[PDB]
Amino acid sequence: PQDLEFTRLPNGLVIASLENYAPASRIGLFIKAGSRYEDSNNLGTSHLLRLASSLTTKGASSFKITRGIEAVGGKLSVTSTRESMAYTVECLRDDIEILMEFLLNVTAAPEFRRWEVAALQSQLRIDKAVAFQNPQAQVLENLHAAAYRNALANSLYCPDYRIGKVTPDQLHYYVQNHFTSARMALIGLGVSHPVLKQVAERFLNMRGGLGLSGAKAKYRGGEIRDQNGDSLVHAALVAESAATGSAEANAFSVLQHVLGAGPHVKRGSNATSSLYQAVAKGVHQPFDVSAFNASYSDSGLFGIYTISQAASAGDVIKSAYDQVKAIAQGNLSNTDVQAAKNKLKAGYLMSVESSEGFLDEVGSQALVAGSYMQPSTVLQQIDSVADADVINAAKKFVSGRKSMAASGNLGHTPFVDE
Amino acid sequence: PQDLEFTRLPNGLVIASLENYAPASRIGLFIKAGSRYEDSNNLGTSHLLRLASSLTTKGASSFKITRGIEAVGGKLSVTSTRESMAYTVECLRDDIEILMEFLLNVTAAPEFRRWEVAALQSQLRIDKAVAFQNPQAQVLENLHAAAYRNALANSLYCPDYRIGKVTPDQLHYYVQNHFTSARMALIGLGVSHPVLKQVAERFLNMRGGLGLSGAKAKYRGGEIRDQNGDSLVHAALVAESAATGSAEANAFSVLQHVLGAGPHVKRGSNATSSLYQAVAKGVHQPFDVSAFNASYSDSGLFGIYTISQAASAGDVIKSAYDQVKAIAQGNLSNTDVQAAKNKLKAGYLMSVESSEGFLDEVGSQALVAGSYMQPSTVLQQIDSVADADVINAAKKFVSGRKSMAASGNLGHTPFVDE
Amino acid sequence: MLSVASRSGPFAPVLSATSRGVAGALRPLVQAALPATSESPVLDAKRSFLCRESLSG
Amino acid sequence: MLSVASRSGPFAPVLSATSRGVAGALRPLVQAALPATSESPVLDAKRSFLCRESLSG
Repeated sequence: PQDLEFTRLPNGLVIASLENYAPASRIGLFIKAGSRYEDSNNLGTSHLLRLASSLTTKGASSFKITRGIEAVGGKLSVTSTRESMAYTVECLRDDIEILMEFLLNVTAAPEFRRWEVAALQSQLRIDKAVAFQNPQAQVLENLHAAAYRNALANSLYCPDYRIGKVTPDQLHYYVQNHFTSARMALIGLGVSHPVLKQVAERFLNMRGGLGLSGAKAKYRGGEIRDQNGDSLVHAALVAESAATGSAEANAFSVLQHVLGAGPHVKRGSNATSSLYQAVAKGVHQPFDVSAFNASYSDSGLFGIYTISQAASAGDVIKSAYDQVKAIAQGNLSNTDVQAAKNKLKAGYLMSVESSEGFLDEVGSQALVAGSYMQPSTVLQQIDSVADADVINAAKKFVSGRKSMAASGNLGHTPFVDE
Repeated sequence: PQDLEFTRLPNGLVIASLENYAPASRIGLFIKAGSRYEDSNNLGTSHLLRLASSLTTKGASSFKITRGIEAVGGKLSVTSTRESMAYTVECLRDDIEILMEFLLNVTAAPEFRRWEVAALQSQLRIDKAVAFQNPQAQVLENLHAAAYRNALANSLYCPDYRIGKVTPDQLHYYVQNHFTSARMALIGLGVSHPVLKQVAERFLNMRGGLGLSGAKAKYRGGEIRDQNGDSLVHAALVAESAATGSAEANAFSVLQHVLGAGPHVKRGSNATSSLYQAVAKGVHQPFDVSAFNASYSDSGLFGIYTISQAASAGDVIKSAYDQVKAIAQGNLSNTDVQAAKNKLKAGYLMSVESSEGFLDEVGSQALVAGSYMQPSTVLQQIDSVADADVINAAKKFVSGRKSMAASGNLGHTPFVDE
Repeated sequence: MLSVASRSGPFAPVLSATSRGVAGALRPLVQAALPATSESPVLDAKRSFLCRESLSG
Repeated sequence: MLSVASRSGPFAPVLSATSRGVAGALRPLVQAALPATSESPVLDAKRSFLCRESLSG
């Protein structure tokens, strides 16, 4: 019960708590930081800030943080995206006030000593090579650089020339300008509401307002090709869509589930995916197709994603793109819009089910909109999407300027103008 | 005297010799091979073929080639471009018939043994890193990849994923298909004409005919950006122009010397360069500008090249591009076209002056046109360029679709659409 | 208001104190290996898959 | 008919037997180090400094 208590402090801080009666607690701090707020003189500072959560602070050494958290069996983790950073602490219910003091030292009073920051530079090379063993990681960083000119073009991982050169003064400047109280949300899941507030006036003493004024993201319709020795071709093709929290964004979410956004049956043949059935009419080799969707605070991208063999890559991309054209000129049954609404509603209620998914869902609502909405208000917005709104979103894709990124053996892959 | 003897054999081979009475001789073999004839399954084969000139052949081991050439004080070298390969031998006049047998073994009977080709793979990494210490090497390979879709987008150096994987069967296939008699020119500089002919029927026994049918190059108007830690920004901006050996190609050569193509005085302020004077009106930092020209058998590129500091890179490129627009709408004095013809004529006679420059000039004429022309016929073609033909070449640049490549700190560099 | 992870497809990396580095939501997306021949290649450096996050006690 | 090197600007690399690897015709073009400092290579894979212009005889 007790759905959520929600409070805005007089300088911007958002505090929200729910009292379960579960044996474990989870506390998260969500900040408007991330790789979209760095310019071309400090690329990769947000990647090193993510790796530095257990260094010496003003209230605890690096030995006390590692030993004190492990003594009670707790955890500490950092999650980032292009627009957000999240610091999360979890333990058993009797120990949570010990781990709250550690979390406020990592975010509100860091020191960045020279000899500790210099020993951490080699971790940047290890973390990037582990992530790039998945071929989707590099395709999706190249796709954002092809689609934008600034802000959302910046990668999540540090560039190679820059490893070894992130200085302690660059770290001090990033935290001082982006980690302020009007950009922060403190979210608790197994604690009380007055105890989080008294925690909040121990970093209400400083970092008092908004930060700096990142720039708007300008769209660029570009192409990035990457010939290598991988055995399969990955490719993505997008256009500009719609920002988070608008009526057109809900129509693009419905259109994603009309075309197909991942399977439901283990080893099933994807019988209700429109994109998958159209490609499989003429292609009898292994492949995979999906619709892609990515929504941000001021822009969005929508398109398709293929994985194929090298000699079949042009056949797969043309068949998939020809299916979206059929929808944009009116061919859209009414029983297909209804089955897409069921997959979108059921996927939203299954993603808020665990404590990690629920804490993430509440924290992103407090940064972007500054409020909390129940899942019955969300489910009404999905049912108010009309069939003409879905056809209008498929016409914005077909007529819009495209961006592309591909990798593998690209000798049979089409160029974005062909 | 004795200007040149010129002969076509009945299967395509071109033989040309001049009898000086100089103490040293030079003999070159020129072939229509090079990086434009490889597809996406064998990239980097031409780079490894260039490095393999002293491996074991059917008539001499790798020990005999190195020891036999060094015993008389001779040389052996290979020069390549995107469209041509050239094998050159030089020694004193009494020793030249010893080094001719070595040169016909390197090109007409190579063996590619496994253990020798495997030890050579690490040389590809050394040769590429030495060449890329010059920042113009990587900018000019990225510019060709941005400008073409294929044929003329392949680099001179092997790609990084491909080092270690060029197989002996790929080398045997390249030589068998591209090193044939109707694509070859044998040029001698201190020898007689009947002695080169008897050398020629020693490899007239095999490898007859044209080879294979590379594809036409297809123009792509693209962009490649490369953020790194270099201290200066390099940038190039081109459009499609004209093929080698046409009347519009001579007009683009005159236009290059109108704008400026390198200095004549050591530490001079470039008083007769149009591009250099226009940039220096408002920019008071160190820089360098030049006009760029590159002509090939079926296409060409023409444009500008700047080197500047990072905060001034957009100011320099706009000032330089605004000067070409002034020429394209008629502002072109008659005493400027005449001073450009003098620099073009004098530079052509100074480049054919030494034995290395003269042998190169004759060998490229025999591959492309199949004839030899005296420098008085060349000097007439330059004087027949009219002033209206120069203005027409500057209008083809201004209205044509652009390609771009840049490197450095690119935070103030414009995009190709701005 | 709805998250990056709510509509599927933009990336997220995570870092720990006692657990392993992870990437993305729908990256190992299914019916890719289920039509056959997607071998997963071996490392010179990486993380452990279980992430330890799932053991019954 | 006129060469790559005759109009200035497309690239050429050279390999030798007893001499050093070279690149291009006009690449490092003059009135570039006339101003500022174009400080030159800090070498890590050292190829030569003067290109075999000695042993004139």
